Amino acid sequence: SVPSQKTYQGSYGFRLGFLHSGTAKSVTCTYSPALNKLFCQLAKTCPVQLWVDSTPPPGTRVRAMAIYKQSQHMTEVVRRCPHHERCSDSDGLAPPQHLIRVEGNLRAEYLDDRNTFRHSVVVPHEPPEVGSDCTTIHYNYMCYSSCMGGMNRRPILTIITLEDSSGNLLGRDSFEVRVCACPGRDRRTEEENLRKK
Ligand SMILES: [Zn+2]
Repeated sequence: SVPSQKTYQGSYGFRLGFLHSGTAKSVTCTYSPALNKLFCQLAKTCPVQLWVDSTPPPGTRVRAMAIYKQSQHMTEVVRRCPHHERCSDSDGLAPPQHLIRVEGNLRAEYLDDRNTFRHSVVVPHEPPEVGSDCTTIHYNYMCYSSCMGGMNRRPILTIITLEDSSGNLLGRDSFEVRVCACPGRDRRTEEENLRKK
């Protein structure tokens, strides 16, 4: 009833990486290592790097799923709010209820789990291109953390799982996400709150 969030590099040394985008007021996506928390604007590109020590087999996939971070909300499916699920902003592939989309990957598949009702988006894992040391998935988050009737100010985590062709676990990593109007200011504020604490 609750997806695991335990970090697990597995046999391939799987882990995420994030760009260093800074905290200017204009920044649209920024990652705080101190908080393990991505701050992003609504529906903007969030680059998430996938790092491995060795190449996983053909047919490996990479799944993203959101859960509520607070234990008392963890059994509730994270979904878009009653406004955004009805705003007809379909990309033609993502169901309108799904918070997390993958940008620019026609092989993305969106799952409504028939048992847990949780949403996820999964893409094939690809080896890095020539001259690159990792691959990158571009995610979009389609509601604000503050959306009433949806996340409703509750923090979420994104869990990224590396899976084999059957969906079995090969690796797992995760990060908190805040979807907000001013990620740069919010990252600065939360890092300051962490330093003061
Ligand atoms: Zn919303």
